[PDB]
Amino acid sequence: SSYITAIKNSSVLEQSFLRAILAEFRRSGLEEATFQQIYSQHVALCRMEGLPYPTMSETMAVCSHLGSCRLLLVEPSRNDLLLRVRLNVSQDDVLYALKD
Amino acid sequence: LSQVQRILRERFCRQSPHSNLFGVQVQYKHLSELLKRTALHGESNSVLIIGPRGSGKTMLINHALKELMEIEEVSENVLQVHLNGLLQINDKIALKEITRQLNLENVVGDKVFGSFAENLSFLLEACPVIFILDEFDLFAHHKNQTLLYNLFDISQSAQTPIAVIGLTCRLDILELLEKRVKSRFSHRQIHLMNSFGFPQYVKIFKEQLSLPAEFPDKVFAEKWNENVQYLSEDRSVQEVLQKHFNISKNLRSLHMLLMLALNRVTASHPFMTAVDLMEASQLCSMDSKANIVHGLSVLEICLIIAMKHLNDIYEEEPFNFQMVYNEFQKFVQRKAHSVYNFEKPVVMKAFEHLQQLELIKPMERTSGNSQREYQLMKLLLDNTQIMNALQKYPNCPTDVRQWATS
Amino acid sequence: TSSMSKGCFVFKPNSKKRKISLPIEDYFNKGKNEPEDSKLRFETYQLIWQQMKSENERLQEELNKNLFDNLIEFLQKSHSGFQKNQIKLREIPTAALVLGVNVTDHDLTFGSLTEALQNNVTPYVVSLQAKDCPDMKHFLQKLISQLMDCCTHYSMDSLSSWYMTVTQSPPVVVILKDMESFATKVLQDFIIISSQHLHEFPLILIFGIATSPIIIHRLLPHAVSSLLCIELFQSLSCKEHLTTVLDKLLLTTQFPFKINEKVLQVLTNIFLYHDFSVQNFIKGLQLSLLEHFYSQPLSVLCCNLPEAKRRINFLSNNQCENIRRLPSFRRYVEKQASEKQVALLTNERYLKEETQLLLENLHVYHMNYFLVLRCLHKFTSSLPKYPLGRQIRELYCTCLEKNIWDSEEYASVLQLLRMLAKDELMTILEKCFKVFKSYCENHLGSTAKRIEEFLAQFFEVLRENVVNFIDCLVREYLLPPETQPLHEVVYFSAAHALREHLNAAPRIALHTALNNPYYYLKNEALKSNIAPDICIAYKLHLINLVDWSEAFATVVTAAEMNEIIHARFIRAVSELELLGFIKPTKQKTDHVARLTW
Amino acid sequence: ENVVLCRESQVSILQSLFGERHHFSFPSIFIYGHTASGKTYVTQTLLKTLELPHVFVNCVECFTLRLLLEQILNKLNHLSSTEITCETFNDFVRLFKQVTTAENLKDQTVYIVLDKAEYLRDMEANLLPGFLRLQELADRNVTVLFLSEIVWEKFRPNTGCFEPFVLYFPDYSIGNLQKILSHDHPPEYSADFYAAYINILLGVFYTVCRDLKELRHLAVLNFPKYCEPVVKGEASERDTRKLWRNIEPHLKKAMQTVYLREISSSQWEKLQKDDTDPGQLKGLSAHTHVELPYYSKFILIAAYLASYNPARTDKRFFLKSNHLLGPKPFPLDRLLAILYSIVDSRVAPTANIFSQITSLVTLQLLTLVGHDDQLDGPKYKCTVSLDFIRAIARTVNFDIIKYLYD
Amino acid sequence: DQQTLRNLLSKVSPSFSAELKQLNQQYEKLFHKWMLQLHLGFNIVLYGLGSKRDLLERFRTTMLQDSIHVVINGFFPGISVKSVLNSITEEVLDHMGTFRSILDQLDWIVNKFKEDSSLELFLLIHNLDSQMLRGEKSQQIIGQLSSLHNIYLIASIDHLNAPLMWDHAKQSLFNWLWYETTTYSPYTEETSYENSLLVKQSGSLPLSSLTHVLRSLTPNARGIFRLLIKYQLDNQDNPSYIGLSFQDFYQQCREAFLVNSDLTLRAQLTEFRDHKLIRTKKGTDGVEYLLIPVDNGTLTDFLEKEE
Ligand SMILES: Nc1ncnc2c1ncn2[C@@H]1O[C@H](COP(=O)(O)OP(=O)(O)OP(=O)(O)O)[C@@H](O)[C@H]1O
Ligand SMILES: Nc1ncnc2c1ncn2[C@@H]1O[C@H](COP(=O)(O)OP(=O)(O)OP(=O)(O)O)[C@@H](O)[C@H]1O
Ligand SMILES: [Mg+2]
Ligand SMILES: [Mg+2]
Repeated sequence: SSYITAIKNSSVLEQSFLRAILAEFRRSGLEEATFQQIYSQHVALCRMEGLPYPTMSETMAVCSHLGSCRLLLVEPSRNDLLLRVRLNVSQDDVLYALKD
Repeated sequence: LSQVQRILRERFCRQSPHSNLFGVQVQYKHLSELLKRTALHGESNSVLIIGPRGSGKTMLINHALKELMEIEEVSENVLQVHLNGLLQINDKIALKEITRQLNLENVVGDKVFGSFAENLSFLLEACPVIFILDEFDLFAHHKNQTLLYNLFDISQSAQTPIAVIGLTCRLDILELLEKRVKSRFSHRQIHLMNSFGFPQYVKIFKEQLSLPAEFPDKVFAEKWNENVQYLSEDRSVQEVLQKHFNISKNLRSLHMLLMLALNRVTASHPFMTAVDLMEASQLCSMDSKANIVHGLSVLEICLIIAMKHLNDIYEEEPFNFQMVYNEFQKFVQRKAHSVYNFEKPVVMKAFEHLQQLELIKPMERTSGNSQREYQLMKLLLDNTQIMNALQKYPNCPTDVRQWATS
Repeated sequence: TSSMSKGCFVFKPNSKKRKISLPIEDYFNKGKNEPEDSKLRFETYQLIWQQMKSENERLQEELNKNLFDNLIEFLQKSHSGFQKNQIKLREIPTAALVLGVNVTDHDLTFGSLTEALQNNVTPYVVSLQAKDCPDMKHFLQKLISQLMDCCTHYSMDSLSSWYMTVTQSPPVVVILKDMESFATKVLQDFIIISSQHLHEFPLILIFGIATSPIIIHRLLPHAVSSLLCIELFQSLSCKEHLTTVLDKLLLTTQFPFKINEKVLQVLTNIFLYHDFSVQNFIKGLQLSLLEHFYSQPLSVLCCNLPEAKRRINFLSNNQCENIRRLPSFRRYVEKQASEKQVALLTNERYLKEETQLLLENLHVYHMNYFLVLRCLHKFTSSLPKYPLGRQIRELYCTCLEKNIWDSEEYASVLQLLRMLAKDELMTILEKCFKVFKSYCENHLGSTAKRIEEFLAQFFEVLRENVVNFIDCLVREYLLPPETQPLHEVVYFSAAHALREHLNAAPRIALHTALNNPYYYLKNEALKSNIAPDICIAYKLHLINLVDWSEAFATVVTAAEMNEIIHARFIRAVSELELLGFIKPTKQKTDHVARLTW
Repeated sequence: ENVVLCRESQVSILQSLFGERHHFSFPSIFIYGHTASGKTYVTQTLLKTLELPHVFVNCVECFTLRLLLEQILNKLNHLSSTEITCETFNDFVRLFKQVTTAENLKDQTVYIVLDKAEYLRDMEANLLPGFLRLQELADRNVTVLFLSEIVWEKFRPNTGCFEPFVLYFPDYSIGNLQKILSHDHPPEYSADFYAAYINILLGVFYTVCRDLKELRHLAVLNFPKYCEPVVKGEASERDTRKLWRNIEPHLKKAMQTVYLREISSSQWEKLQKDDTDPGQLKGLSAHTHVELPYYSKFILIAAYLASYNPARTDKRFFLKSNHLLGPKPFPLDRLLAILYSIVDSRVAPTANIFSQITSLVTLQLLTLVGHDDQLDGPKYKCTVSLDFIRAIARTVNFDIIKYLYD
Repeated sequence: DQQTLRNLLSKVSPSFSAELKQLNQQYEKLFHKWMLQLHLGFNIVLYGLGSKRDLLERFRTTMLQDSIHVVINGFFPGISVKSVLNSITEEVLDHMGTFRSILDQLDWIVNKFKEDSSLELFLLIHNLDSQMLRGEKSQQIIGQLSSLHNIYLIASIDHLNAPLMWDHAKQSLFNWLWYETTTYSPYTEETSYENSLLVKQSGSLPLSSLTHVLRSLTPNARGIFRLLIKYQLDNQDNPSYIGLSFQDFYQQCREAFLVNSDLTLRAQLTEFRDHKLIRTKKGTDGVEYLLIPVDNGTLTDFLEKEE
């Protein structure tokens, strides 16, 4: 499908962002998240991977890039650190696309 | 030199055409086949190009329509109509533009046509026509998608050859369209995804930062090209290109970085250097909220440390001015004596300034229902941003900093 | 006609071209007593009411002059900066006009202010209100409408274009009448837009503030409150306007109509306790005037004394016997001599002379009463402890209800007055002697040359003499008006009807009607089960609806296959929700007792 | 006349990106900065100095889309050289291409500065992506500048946009503030004297204020008081310590009154002129006493007891976790029960009493929550402080503090 | 019982008939006083226990005959101050046009009464305290009307908390004189019987009942319904192609942050089936409607009034 190959041809930090979303959803057991918990997991994943420390205005750029397409639908950017982030595609599809 | 600046500034600032295409040959072969199919024969077609922002969808249609226009006995008979979502928001304005670009504003006269399709039928009856619909999803949010339905219905049914190309950056573009217009839509999708690795990114770097072969000052041109070869093979240039590659694989950001590094070049300093790309990468990677919190007064920083303790103790619970003022009072007694011992109105003025910058947000939005105090608000700074900003806060009194650690 | 599935029925007298309507006089006379009397009383009413209205509107113009002098001084000071000025970051001059709590009389207070400005500072003064400016577009639309009236996507540049068209020098003055009610957004946007372009559009704002000036802080933030140069102003007090209008309407002898003590208590209570609105007092006086000239036929004699006696001279027989059966005249003949008893009743020509004599006696009683009242107020205000009252109207009420020296209150003011300093007494008799100066045509000139003699003396024996002088004066001339014959011609005493028309209590009426149906239905309906259905249901609920239904069924069957009693329960419960007693909840079929009384 | 100080790097970067007239610059630059950092001043002086055709538009004045477009197009038609009207964005683009083709404006970068641009995100949705892509849509060598106090990420539309170059105008430190405030020295007195005055003023007011305009205004106001010792002759130019000891207590009084705008500037300069000391003027504050009717007073001090006291305790106080959280809403029946309880005399439920209950709300002394079922209207709140109610209760001889809490 | 069955059982007669027959001519005596106080600049409000409709209608028959008078039904569910402005503007005055706003039409009619005094209008309101005329904007428009000298107004209030409607600014406009008329007639006209415990409910919901059921509900639920109200509004313009779909509704309501899961939307559409709000025509071969049966004009007038 379009969404799976779109996830596969995306950059490194967008894929790490989608992994933060998956792990945070596993922690929460819910389909929505405040952006704060996603960023707090994304910092830990960037530390584990070896990537440098991501600033808030880069993570917001990545999140708004994913929300500009429909891999993810989020609230207007007006509200910050207070967004509701939900996946638009199924979690198993995300794991299939990122496993490669 | 001035001419090098002029050519490369038209390459970077304006999105002016350059000759080569990076990894989009198959997609262009499909697109050019369908445009020559529409123009040469009488077949009517529809295409829905899908790709992220800055991935050259307009590059593909401009170069394809240019080579289509180059073909003999096509140029005299083919008419184009460029319509855009951000300009035309309602279908009557779209109708006005379709009359105006076809140069039939004199022909159409004062007659008011009974139905939209009758107006389009009169327009097209006075020779193929091509309809480039930029921002297709903005057309999709019309009242009942009337223009899209009429365009797809005329392309399917009428004899008059028509190509309807649409451009979107949404992967749910075939879920917004209502059930009749999907049925009228032939499902031809050309996906222009950025499928290129890091050595290909470095190749695009060196291809885009090089002069053309019709440049007059040839002797300067070859040494400029050898300089950009050495720059592309440099280590630190590779490091900043890797840092930009990890964020996105979009060529627009690369053209912004190259424009900044190009703009540093002056008459005295005539060749690019690794430090131009390093400093131009430093300019792009700034953190905005740290720059704002650097600008604050000392008292507003004391208020922010009080808010951070409030969110630390009573976790995920909103606050008003009275709790933050009480915690600040515990500060002005507990650490120091007769220093920072301000009255309530100046503290309220600082808190209202913090609200002006939108570093705090009113949780419930009403119309004058609440007074200035007792109004529940939330902090829009994470704890680690506050620690990083206090870390390099110019001359932050050891007292406030020691409060902040504990 | 009025019952159809639509909500507007308009009846016109069309196809019948007789549009002549009844003159208002025809509505005044609904009876057959005396129509010429009932048409002349309506002219007398209109005359007296126009006089009181004109006197009040002149008085309010006179009172607030002092505030306008300072305010015109401030607006003459402020515009000198524009005369020098090249904005140089000049602020917008504003005046916070702290008005009172009352809202009704403010429409007078601004209007005179408007005229004052149009005479002195500017010819361009416009007033805006919060009710008709919801957003910036409507705000600027009405701004450029009133500015163009004083002399299409309107913008501030279009205002400056009009200004440079008309001037080719004075400021423009915007009065915000109701500061409390404005939206916050239009105030901040108007201040920020106007502040940038004031160097070609001079702007002076007056804020009409009902409460304390802290409201300026509440609506306007500190980033916007620093763009104004603010100066505070305080207006009249409501109490002072009340005492002034009472002194110039009731206590003056110029107007023939008066009001009783209980009517005055009602109008003073609905002011002091509920709202400090003098315009409601003027409404109450107009209503008392209308009921007094509508009820009493012989109130045609309530005029100025020349017209009063020429109206006495020509009367009908029925008006003469109405005079003959007045209770004040009926007790007057009883204390009169035995020959004069038959002399008054048998002959109408003797009666026409006697009523003229009695009315002239009543008028000079009023003149003496009010003059001695002002002098007693001078003694009352001079004393520190303020026993009878602080003001003129409290003293007038307490003397009007009963004799002061009959009450034991007056011994206290005597004993406080008797021990006093010489200089204080010199000031007191100076004040009293300029009261005797103040009212000409005195019938107490002997007291005027007496108080000239005691002032000319200027110890404790003559202090006792002057205190006994005012003591004999206050026994002599202040008496309640009920002890004067023919007093019901110029007095109105209907307290309860006035109280019901002005200050109603529509909850007490419903509660009394439901708890006691016997007051309005005197057919033996209650002493401490036979009632209208609404009463029957109302008594029972004071709450599940089926138990209430069977209780109502039991009661009404005790009162007498019946399906109708359940239908009566449906109607009764439905019409109880229209009066606000039943509210549907979810715990039971229903459970609510929101009346709670 | 027009000097820019401590902004050398920032004006260098703008002059670099503008480049030459024939060259094409960025379609949009987004300048953001903390308050009083010289955004408007530096940009206006730079644009006026280089003699570039440019338009300055404030978005606060243009609360309508038509007003904004009309203002831009009319100012450009005056720069070219009666009245042109444009309702929609498309008509703006057509007429913009029409006015741009004048001989003076064919080949030069035309700037459209948009100051206070955070009010562009509350207007029509197509306006802000339309302006960011104006060089792409119109193709007329146009550059737009957005000046704002708000960081860029808040502006981002949901569907994305042509991302601009984000620039940061940094704050002034203590040295930059001192060498911008002392620059306009008074001609009568010594420059070092005025510099020491700026040194003590910045020494007092740095903690609560880092705004250039407010500090410049406070330096203007307090300067005749500073030089009164040298005028009286008790101290000289070089007796710095005596002057600082004189003005050091007065600066605190100027911080607590003028800085909060309690006492206006004219009354303040009158106080220094006529030698009347400050502290004898009440100011706009401390006038918190309003003369109210008797029943409205008791309604107000009954609604304050209804709002700020729990319903569970209502039995104990009247029939026989703090104030910090705020006012709790109450129903109207509680207001009538408390009102009937506290008043010693009999109260009848007349029309005037309900008119008073619905009047306090209009006078912003009370406030209804819900805004639903106005006739029933049970919900109400109390918006006044402890001191106002305590004063009113003292007037009618009622002990409010016994009833508030144990 | 039924509301129609309530209409059929009208057999009952009042017990105290002769006793209540003297309470009508007693109030009929005061008619000349009421008319005179109308001409002198006062207005009359009637407060009582029974229905004042018959008294006001007798007042129309006896006195206000040779005048251009207007009768207004507050008790009618489909009434608004916009309608009374139209009724003043189009037939009483000979204007035939459309006005931009209610305030712009109110200022036109106010100005029309300013330049001419030959017009006199009598404006009766049978209930001034009904739900449609409860708004502060509504009473502000009526207060702007009644304060002129060429127009007169008699109104009656029934609710126990009617004095909350008027404050000191608004009761300055109305020169009220409060007259008690405590007749004992039953509320046969003003009791609609709709949303009562009579189980029978007739036709589409009136706007008052639609608002009353919709206010005591989750704000997210008000949004979810507004979506279909606005959709059905833009779809109903021709009878062709009418009908929403449930997967399409899940798409539209997931785009917005209203519903989290499909089971939540199913639970929501059953809650709308509970109050007879939604008509589920799912399983229809053409399209799975999920439409609303409420009239379209009522839906527009609800959405404009909702906030
Ligand atoms: N694969 C590619 N081949 C050639 N040029 C490219 C490619 N990808 C990006 N570019 C360059 O990057 C820019 C892409 O932006 P362009 O205006 O062509 O379309 P776009 O921005 O994707 O369209 P939209 O604005 O609708 O997103 C152009 O300057 C183009 O020259
Ligand atoms: N270097 C300087 N030299 C002299 N004056 C300066 C300097 N910098 C700023 N100013 C003053 O600052 C004012 C302009 O400040 P500006 O409006 O740019 O602040 P701002 O941050 O835009 O404010 P806001 O927060 O209202 O947007 C001018 O009046 C100017 O006199
Ligand atoms: Mg494009
Ligand atoms: Mg500025």
